[PDB]
Amino acid sequence: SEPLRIIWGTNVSIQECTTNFRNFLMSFKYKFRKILDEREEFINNTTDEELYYIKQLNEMRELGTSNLNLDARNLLAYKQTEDLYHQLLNYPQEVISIMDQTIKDCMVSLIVDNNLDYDLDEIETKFYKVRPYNVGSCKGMRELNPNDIDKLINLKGLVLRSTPVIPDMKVAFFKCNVCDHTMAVEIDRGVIQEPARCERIDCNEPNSMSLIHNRCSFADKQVIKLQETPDFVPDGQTPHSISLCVYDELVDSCRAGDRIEVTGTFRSIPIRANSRQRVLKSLYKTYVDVVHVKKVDLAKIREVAAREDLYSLLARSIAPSIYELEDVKKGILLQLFGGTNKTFRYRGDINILLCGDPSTSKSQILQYVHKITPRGVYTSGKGSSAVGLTAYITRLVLESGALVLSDGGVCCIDEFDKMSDSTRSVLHEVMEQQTISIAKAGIITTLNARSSILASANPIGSRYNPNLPVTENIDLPPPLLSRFDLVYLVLDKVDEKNDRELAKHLTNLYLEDVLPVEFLTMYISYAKEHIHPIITEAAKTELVRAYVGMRKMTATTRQLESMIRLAEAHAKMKLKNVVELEDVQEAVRLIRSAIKD
Amino acid sequence: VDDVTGEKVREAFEQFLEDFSVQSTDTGEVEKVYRAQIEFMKIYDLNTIYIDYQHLSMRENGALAMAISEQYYRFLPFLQKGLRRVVRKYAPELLNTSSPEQTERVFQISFFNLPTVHRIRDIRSEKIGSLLSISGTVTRTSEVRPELYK
DNA sequence: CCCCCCCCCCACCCCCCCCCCCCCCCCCCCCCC
DNA sequence: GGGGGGGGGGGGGGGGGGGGGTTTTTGGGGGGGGGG
Ligand SMILES: [Zn+2]
Repeated sequence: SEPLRIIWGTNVSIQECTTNFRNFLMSFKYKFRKILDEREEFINNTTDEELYYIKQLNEMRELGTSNLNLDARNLLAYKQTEDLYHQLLNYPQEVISIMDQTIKDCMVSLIVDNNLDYDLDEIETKFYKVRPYNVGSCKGMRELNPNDIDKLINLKGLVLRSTPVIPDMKVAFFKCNVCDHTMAVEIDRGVIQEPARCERIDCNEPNSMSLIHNRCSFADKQVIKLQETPDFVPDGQTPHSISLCVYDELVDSCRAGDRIEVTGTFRSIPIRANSRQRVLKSLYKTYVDVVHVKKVDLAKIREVAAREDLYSLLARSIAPSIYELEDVKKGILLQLFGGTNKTFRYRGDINILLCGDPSTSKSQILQYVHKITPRGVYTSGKGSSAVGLTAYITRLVLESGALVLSDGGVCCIDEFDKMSDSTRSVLHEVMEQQTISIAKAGIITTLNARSSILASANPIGSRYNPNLPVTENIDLPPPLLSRFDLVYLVLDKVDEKNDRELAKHLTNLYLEDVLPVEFLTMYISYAKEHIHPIITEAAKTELVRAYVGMRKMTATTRQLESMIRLAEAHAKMKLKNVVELEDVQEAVRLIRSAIKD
Repeated sequence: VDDVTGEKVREAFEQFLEDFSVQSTDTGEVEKVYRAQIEFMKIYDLNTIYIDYQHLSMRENGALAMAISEQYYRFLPFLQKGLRRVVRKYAPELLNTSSPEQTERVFQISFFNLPTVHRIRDIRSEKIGSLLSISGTVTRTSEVRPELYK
C-alpha cells in the first residue's frame, strides 16, 4: 500500500537503519563499551552511566559545531545497533548519510523535547556530520583488492604532500540571458543538470540559461598522497602510495611528513583516454574518500617553585643518567630558560659550547636537551643527510636550514669544530642578529632564525691538551668562540675516584628501574609562557660592579649582555618576575667560571 | 525580472555614498568625505573611489556592509549603478573620460580597511564571491595587458 | 691567504559535433450535424 | 453549440558531412675546497 525506502542492492530498510541508529545516538551509555572490551571489571557507575552521545551532542551544540567522532566499536557494544555496524562497513555512504541526517534530527528534536530555547533557524541552516573511526583492522595499503571497492576501510601511512584546496561545485547557479531570471541546480553525481528551457512559463526560451560560475556554491576538496609506511613494506621493492580525497573542515587535517590513520570508503572511478572523448580506460583509478583522520599542572608548578634546592634539582634532572658535570648541567638548564626580548634587536637566546675529548658524554648531553626542548633540532656542523645547517636555494625554491628550522628551540650541533667555512661565516648574523640574509631569485629578506645553539666540538686529533688554550686545541676561530655565553671542557683524563664512580653509575642503569624528568618539560613550558623578568634597580649596580671587576681582572660588553641574559633566565627559574641580586650573582659566578676556561 | 535585493542595495549604497557625514580634528561641520572625494576625482580626472569598509559598517546597523561582505560579486554592478547616479548628481563632468565621443568612464570601487586579514592558507570555497582582505608576499608578477571588458 | 681546480646546476579511422531536411504531430479554424 | 476534419506551422529526429587527435652531452657561470 506504500513505498519503501531501501538501501539499494541490500533490502535494508532505511527506516529501520534510522531508528537503530537513533536508539544508540540517544540512550547509549558508556558502561556498555567496557563490557565489549577487555578489563570489564573497571566499569564504574558514577563515570559510566553517562548518556555518552547526549553529552557529546550537548557540548557540540554549545559549541555550535557540525562534527561528531564515533568509535565504531560502540555500535557493537549496543544490542539494537550491532547490525548497523555491519551495514556501516558494507554500505557506508548510505548509512553515513542516514547517520548525518539523524544527528541533525537529534539536534532539532532536543531543543523542542529537552525544550530549552535555542536558534532553531541556526540548526536548520547547519549541516551535520558523523566521523566513524576505528572501523576495523588497519589492513595494508598493499593488501587492498577489488572486493573493497565500496567498503569503509582503515589505513595507516605517511603524508607526502597535499594539493591546495580545490573548489568542488555543490550547486550550479544559472541565469537566463533574455529575462535575467535565476535558478539554483544541485550537482548530482558530479553532473550539471542543465535546464534546457527557462523555468518561467512567461519566458520559456530554449537554450537561454547560462552558468554564472562565481555565483555557484562550492564545497572544499583536497587530494593528499599517502605513502605506505616502511613498517609494512616487503624488503625488496618500493613502497606503494594511495591518493586520498578529503573534504570541508577535514581539509588540512595533516601536513607533509605526518604519519596518520584515515578511516574512509575505498572508492574507484574510471579515467579518460583523451578529454575530447567519452572513451574510458578499462581499469579504474582507486582512492579512499575519508571520513575521519588522526595522527600517529599549575598547582604542582607553584608547589615545586617554592623549593630552595630547585636550581640543583632541575639541573641534575636534565640528564641523571650522566655522571657529574654539574656546572654544565646548570648552564644548559639556564639555556633552556633563556632571557627576554625587547622592542626598539636584543633577544632572549643563550648559547653554549662543549669541547674537550671526543669520546665523552657531550653527545648524550646534546641528545637529552634535544629530547627536552619543544621545537629544537639535532644536526652536525657539515654536510646534509637531506638536512643541513644553512638556508639554501634549490629546485626553484628556498629551503630553510636546521638553524632556521630551530626557530624558538635549541639547535644542537655536533662536530662543531669540523664545520665548513661558509657555515662558520653564516653563524655570525644568527649569533648577533638572530637572522640570516637572503638576496636571490627576486626575494630579499632577513630570514629570522631565533635559535639558541648548543654546540659540541672537539680537539684536533684524538686527545685534548689542557696545557694549551682552547683556541690552540680547537679548530674553530676565536671570534666565533667568543660569541658563546658559556663554554665548557669535558675530558677523559684518568682518575679512579671519578672513573670508578662513573662506571658504577653507568652499570647500575642496567639493574635499577627526586628526579622530575617528565615534569621538567611542563615546568619549562609554563615558565616560558608566564614569566618575563625585568631587571631590579639594585641589580643595575650589581651588574656594573661585577662587570668592572672582571674588566679589571679583559672583558667586553658582550659579557655584560650575557650576564643580563643569564640573570633573566635565572629569574624565569623559580618563576620570579623580577631579576634579583642573587640572580645577577649566579649569572656572574657561572660566567666567571666559564671565561677562565 | 529585477533583483529587488540588488536594487535596494543600490538605493542604500547610493544614499550612503552621497550623504555619509563625518568630520574630526576640525569644525563640527560635516565633510561628507565621499562627495568631496568625487570632487577630488573631478579635479584630477580620476576613475576610482576609495571606500573605507568601516564607514559602511557603522552605516544603517551595518546591514549594507554585511550584504556587501557576504555577496560582493552579486552586488558590485549595483554599487556601480549607485555610484554612477551620485556622480551624475555631483560631478556629471566625470561620466565621460573628458566632439568625438569621449567614452563612458568606468569606476573602480576600491574598498579598504576591512575587519580582518585572511592568510593564503585560510582560503575556503564558501567565501567564493565574498569580499575579503588577503596578505602574502608577491613572488612574481605578470606583464600589464589589455583585458577585453566591453 | 691566494689561486686554481673541480664540482654543481642549468638549458587513417573513429567520435564528437553540427547542420540540414523531412515528416509528423498538435493546434486552430471552419463547416456540418 | 459542439465535434470532426483539414490545413498549416513548429519541433524533433535522423542522417550526412567534417574535423581533430627523459637522459645525455656541451658549454658556461658560480661556489666551494685543497695545496703551496
Ligand atoms: Zn527566461
